[PDB]
Amino acid sequence: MFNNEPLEQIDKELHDILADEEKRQRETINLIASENLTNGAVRECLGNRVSNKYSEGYPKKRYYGGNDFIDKIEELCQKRALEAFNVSDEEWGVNVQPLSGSAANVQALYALVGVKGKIMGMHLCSGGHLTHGFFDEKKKVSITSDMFESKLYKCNSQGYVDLDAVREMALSFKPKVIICGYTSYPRDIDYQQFRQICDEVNAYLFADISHISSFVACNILNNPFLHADVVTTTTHKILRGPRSALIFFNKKRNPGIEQKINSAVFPSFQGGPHNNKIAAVACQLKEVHSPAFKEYTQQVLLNSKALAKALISKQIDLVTNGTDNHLIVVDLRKFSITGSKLQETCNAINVSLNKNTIPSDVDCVSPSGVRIGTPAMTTRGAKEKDMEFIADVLARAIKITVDLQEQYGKKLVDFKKGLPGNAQLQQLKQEVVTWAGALPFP
Amino acid sequence: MFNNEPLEQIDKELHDILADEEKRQRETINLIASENLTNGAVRECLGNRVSNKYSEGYPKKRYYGGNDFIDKIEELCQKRALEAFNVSDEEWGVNVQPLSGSAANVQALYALVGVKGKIMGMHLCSGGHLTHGFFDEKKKVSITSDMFESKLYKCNSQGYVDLDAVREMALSFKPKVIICGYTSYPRDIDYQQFRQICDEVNAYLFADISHISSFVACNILNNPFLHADVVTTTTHKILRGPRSALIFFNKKRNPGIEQKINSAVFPSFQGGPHNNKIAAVACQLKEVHSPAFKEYTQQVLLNSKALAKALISKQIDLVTNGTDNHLIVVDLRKFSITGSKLQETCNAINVSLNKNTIPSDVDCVSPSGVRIGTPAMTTRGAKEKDMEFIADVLARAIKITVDLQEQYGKKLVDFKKGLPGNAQLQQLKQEVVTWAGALPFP
Ligand SMILES: Nc1nc(=O)c2c([nH]1)NC[C@@H](CNc1ccc(C(=O)N[C@@H](CCC(=O)O)C(=O)O)cc1)N2C=O
Ligand SMILES: Nc1nc(=O)c2c([nH]1)NC[C@@H](CNc1ccc(C(=O)N[C@@H](CCC(=O)O)C(=O)O)cc1)N2C=O
Ligand SMILES: Cc1ncc(COP(=O)(O)O)c(/C=N/[C@H](CO)C(=O)O)c1O
Ligand SMILES: Cc1ncc(COP(=O)(O)O)c(/C=N/[C@H](CO)C(=O)O)c1O
Repeated sequence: MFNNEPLEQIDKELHDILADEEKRQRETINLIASENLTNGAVRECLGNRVSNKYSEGYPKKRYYGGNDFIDKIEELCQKRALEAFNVSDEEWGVNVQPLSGSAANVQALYALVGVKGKIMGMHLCSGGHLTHGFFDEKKKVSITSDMFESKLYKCNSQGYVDLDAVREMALSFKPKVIICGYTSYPRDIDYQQFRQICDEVNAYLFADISHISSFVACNILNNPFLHADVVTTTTHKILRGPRSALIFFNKKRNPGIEQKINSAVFPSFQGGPHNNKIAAVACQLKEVHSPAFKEYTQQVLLNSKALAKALISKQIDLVTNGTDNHLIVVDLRKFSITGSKLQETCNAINVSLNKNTIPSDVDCVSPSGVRIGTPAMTTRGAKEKDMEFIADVLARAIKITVDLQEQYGKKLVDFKKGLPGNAQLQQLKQEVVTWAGALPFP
Repeated sequence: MFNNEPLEQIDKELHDILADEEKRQRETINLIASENLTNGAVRECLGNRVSNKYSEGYPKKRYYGGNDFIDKIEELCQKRALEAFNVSDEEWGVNVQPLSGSAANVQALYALVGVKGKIMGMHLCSGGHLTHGFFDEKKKVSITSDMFESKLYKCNSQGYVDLDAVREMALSFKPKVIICGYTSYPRDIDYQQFRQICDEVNAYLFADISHISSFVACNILNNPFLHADVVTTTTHKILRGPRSALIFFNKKRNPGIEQKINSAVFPSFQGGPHNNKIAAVACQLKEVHSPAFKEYTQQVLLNSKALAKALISKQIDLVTNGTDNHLIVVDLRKFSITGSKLQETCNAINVSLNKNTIPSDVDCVSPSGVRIGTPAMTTRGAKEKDMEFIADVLARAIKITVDLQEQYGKKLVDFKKGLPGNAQLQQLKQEVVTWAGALPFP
């Protein structure tokens, strides 16, 4: 007693918008540092009937029965997760149920500290995520600043983590968790030196490696698994999985943390897991361990270095003046434009990037930089030589943005008015569309 | 550089388990009250490339650009959501971003009362959900009892919500939200008298209709939109959608709640929305508005009724002595067996049901009932006449459970030893598999 017509027939209205979305993705130079492209195998898992199943609880400890094939999927995924990040299932455990990166962080923080518990994180403006305790003067913006008491450290004016201020604050504030690992941070992290500040005050070390997850798995960047109590990561960014999250916990360093994490996830926060997500993760985590994926990650860095170098060669400033990972933050001050404007200009051009704060910005509205990353374009097959073109396209957009601001003014409202019917943008979009539209596309 | 070979070659290990799970699903009589079976179109949406897109924020108000087609998809989804539940653009808003029912409830409750705020919900053992404020002696089990301050009202010894208890508590405890709408409750709800109680103490009325959502939409049961400030529903149970949830809010009654709810979801709690989920909901919400789906919902009630009557005809007792909805709770006392044991017995025969507490039960562990529900079997095409067979299978299972208890004792670990290689269970399983395996299967 069901309609089994294909999506096209059953709901043409929506099949259209989706088909449109697919073409936009196909014809864009996507520089969103947190985006990637899932392969057909992952998306078979996300669309699998395994999501009909309620599986509240953990494997071999389910509330309901008929969960034996589910138990095996969840177990394969915890296993593939632990080898992916090159840790022994005797020292580390992992929860594979958190529905997103933000849920994992909240859950793990609650587990470690509880309501009213004290936490430290990097400010959003300096590159921290919302779930790292973010708030401003007039609002507890993230639950992590409301159900917890949070304090936010900054980067120094060169755009680096000011470790000494981290300490000036950690001794003053005496938190139970210090978070590092970031949303928009162009450099590798000194986890060892985070591990020493933690000890000095008896706090847990929380590492959120969602942006750099692949670099950790492939031993290209510092391993936080050597110093951290808890490591979280989304599965959908540089990792190239579905939209989901992982919590890892060091049991050798804190036994009985396993129960704390497992129970904070369920039944404290979530109900039944999304089993199609877990299936999709298992699928990608296999791929993560394969040497063809270390190859991919290596290309992400090569492309990122090549892009940074090419951008500097055309006299564009980058925060910290380069990158160790997959992302660059462009400092636009010398051109007297905002990141807000360049985001709009690149939109008109089928280039996805987003505005970013820079250390000298005293506000998230109208910031003076943009964030770019290479994971998505690398997936599409772009090699180091193609970064020249992307750099070319960005500088060209920067100049047009300068031009249009001179013609229409510095007001965001006014500025945007210049964008439609601009001959140069239309010529540039077509270059973009023609190069993008023909790149390998999963 | 990506691997685009089918799931079958890329990861053959996982495809095997998944194909296994599919067969279990097809060869099972699924009486789990909260389960359903999605059609192929819903699952095309879940596996669509639209989940590559980061969309933090709301429609017309995104942080990133390139979000025009995602904006369209979300707006479509809100619209169908307001349509399906027969509410107006101007009286009701909806947020379609929550990832699951448990997230929607936590998010909505926080929006209404904030940290340390007061809530009243139905105790889990009486049929309320974890996120309705659940705790016990030893632990604040759900975040909804630790983030907030909660009190739990019970059903009477007859299995009905004790409105007198509800009013008496609401007056002594002075809460700001009273939740109704339940996880395991076989009767319709008197929202009118909940609305009345909420007024006497200046409290919000919160209705979680996840189990009955289709009855509310189709005008089969009492309409909570007439009285409630907030209605939540999961999209994946009787509604037959993907795993996700909806928060409805009555603006016309609480101006300024649209903002309080919308910002609770993002950026208080969630990050980027899962766009494949939103698309799938859209796809299913269209279907919900069709009168063919009203037909399906009606079959769900008819079957439920017929199953209740058939069970009674074989001298099986039901809590409240019947059902108004899609679900029955069996009271097993007259047979001196637990629901825990019957669950085990039914697992052996490819019948999914779950143990349930009855009013006389003094704890979640080793309860005296089982909950059965009809939406999944209805999806597969079973009619009123087939309920006789289901009822006969359960009666036969109840009897075998009595025998095995007599042969092996009352300890659950002992009991299970009876199950494998029992001539009767193997005969019964084969009857189940023969009849189930051949029913329509989306
Ligand atoms: N480094 C970084 N961290 C993040 O968490 C993050 C990024 N970047 N990039 C996009 C951004 C979007 N998130 C947000 C969310 C809220 C505010 C904020 O300042 N909150 C105000 C809104 C300002 C206003 O409109 O008045 C608020 O009161 O909610 C800023 C960015 N985001 C990923 O999520
Ligand atoms: N009415 C109802 N509400 C629900 O939320 C619900 C059902 N039924 N049926 C299945 C059940 C599974 N949920 C749970 C979760 C936790 C406990 C519980 O008592 N938690 C203790 C365990 C202590 C013990 O076992 O002695 C804990 O400390 O975690 C019970 C049922 N579930 C859907 O979620
Ligand atoms: C370190 C970290 N933790 C958690 C999340 C949030 O994970 P969810 O989106 O909830 O799965 C992110 C993502 N951040 C922004 C997207 O807002 C991005 O990079 O663009 C993150 O960078
Ligand atoms: C009234 C209500 N609200 C929320 C949820 C939680 O929905 P999530 O699992 O978080 O999408 C449920 C579901 N409950 C159990 C399974 O958890 C079930 O019935 O079997 C529910 O009945």
